[PDB]
Amino acid sequence: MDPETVRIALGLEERTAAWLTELDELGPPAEPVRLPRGEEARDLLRRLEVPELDAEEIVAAAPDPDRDPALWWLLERTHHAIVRHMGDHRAKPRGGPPLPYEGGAAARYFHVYVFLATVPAVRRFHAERGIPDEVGWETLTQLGELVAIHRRKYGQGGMNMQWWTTYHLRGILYRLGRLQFSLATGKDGTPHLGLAVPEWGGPLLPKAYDESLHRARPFFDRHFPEHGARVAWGSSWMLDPQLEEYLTEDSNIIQLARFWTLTDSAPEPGNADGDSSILEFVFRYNGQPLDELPQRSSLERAVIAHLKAGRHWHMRTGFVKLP
Amino acid sequence: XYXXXYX
Ligand SMILES: CC(C)(COP(=O)(O)OP(=O)(O)OC[C@H]1O[C@@H](n2cnc3c(N)ncnc32)[C@H](O)[C@@H]1OP(=O)(O)O)[C@@H](O)C(=O)NCCC(=O)NCCS
Ligand SMILES: *[C@@H]1O[C@H](CO)[C@@H](O)[C@H](O)[C@H]1NC(=O)CCCCCCCCC
Ligand SMILES: *[C@@H]1O[C@H](CO)[C@@H](O)[C@H](O)[C@H]1NC(C)=O
Ligand SMILES: *[C@H]1O[C@H](CO)[C@@H](O)[C@H](O)[C@@H]1O
Repeated sequence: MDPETVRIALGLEERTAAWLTELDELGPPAEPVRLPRGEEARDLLRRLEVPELDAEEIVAAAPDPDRDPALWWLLERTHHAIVRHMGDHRAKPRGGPPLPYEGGAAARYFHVYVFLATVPAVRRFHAERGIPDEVGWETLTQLGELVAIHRRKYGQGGMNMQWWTTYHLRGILYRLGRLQFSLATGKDGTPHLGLAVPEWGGPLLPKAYDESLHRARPFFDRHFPEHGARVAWGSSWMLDPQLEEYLTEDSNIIQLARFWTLTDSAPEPGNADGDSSILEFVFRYNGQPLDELPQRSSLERAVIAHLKAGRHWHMRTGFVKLP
Repeated sequence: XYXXXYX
């Protein structure tokens, strides 16, 4: 097949043409793409913490080279486009476009198939680096969280955070307890660890946060000794000192943000950029009326209140030294 | 905002 046939068969927008040309250029992978099927697929899905409802739908819809030629073409090349940057944190996180949902269940779960097809390669990379199996698996289980989030947000099965899963699947991000850490590099090339907070795993308790921070240096110094970070960096709505207006002293976010040193300048108050970030993470916001959103927790009330008052939330950046 | 990165 060719890029233009695939693009048109799948209903992909004309801006995706360059990507599809790039995958055409790259060609199929050396190791042919294999999807697990049946109880093999069910065991892998369950290991990756995908909810039973979605897993079952994922196995039922698994695409086929003959009936789904355009999709299969994209599956192999997208897979290939990921593994060619295995271990490489300097490459951009390009997961490929989401597929129009008129293609059905195989279109909705496309990036789940990419992920399952790529598990053996990253697990090989884990083994080569001496990563413990439990760390490897614990890292990959965010697939389940991201599948569950799609269903919460949109009401049907899917996974549209494929740009993010390129980190897990390139073996550059690891979950080490409550927090994740990725191999990263500043503008001037200086190594650091990117810190991320997955949704699953309960509150960000100071003790769980501090255990994770203690794990980072020894993990990366052992398995990626060439990297050499001393500092974790984060950008997050969680670092917005404006939260202090609304949350109490028992708040885990308020308590923990006090150890962080912000390195960006105070944002312009009219800057409405962090607005969509906080709405995504607190509500998984999808276009709906604001007073229509829940108000169960102090943070849910805070986010709406501040926005109603005509004010804005900002994503702030800062660092903490690795213990 | 609402897209990801990081570039
Ligand atoms: C990160 C997270 C686990 C922290 O939760 P936490 O430890 O409970 O945070 P706090 O202790 O500050 O919570 C303060 C209040 O806000 C509520 N709250 C915290 N996070 C919330 C969220 N995502 N949605 C709704 N309410 C939340 C808490 O229940 C608490 O309510 P209460 O005062 O009414 O009891 C949580 O916000 C979360 O899961 N977020 C999704 C992932 C995320 O945002 N990651 C960072 C991306 S950059
Ligand atoms: C970035 O977005 C992806 C897409 O959903 C998420 O999966 C990640 O969790 C997001 N990153 C974020 O967590 C950065 C948090 C660093 C903040 C450090 C402050 C911690 C103490 C308050
Ligand atoms: C995003 O990439 C930039 C630099 O390329 C880096 O500063 C930041 O830590 C990265 N984020 C993650 C989570 O890797
Ligand atoms: C940030 O800029 C990059 C540059 O390619 C885009 O891919 C992305 O959509 C965002 O605008």
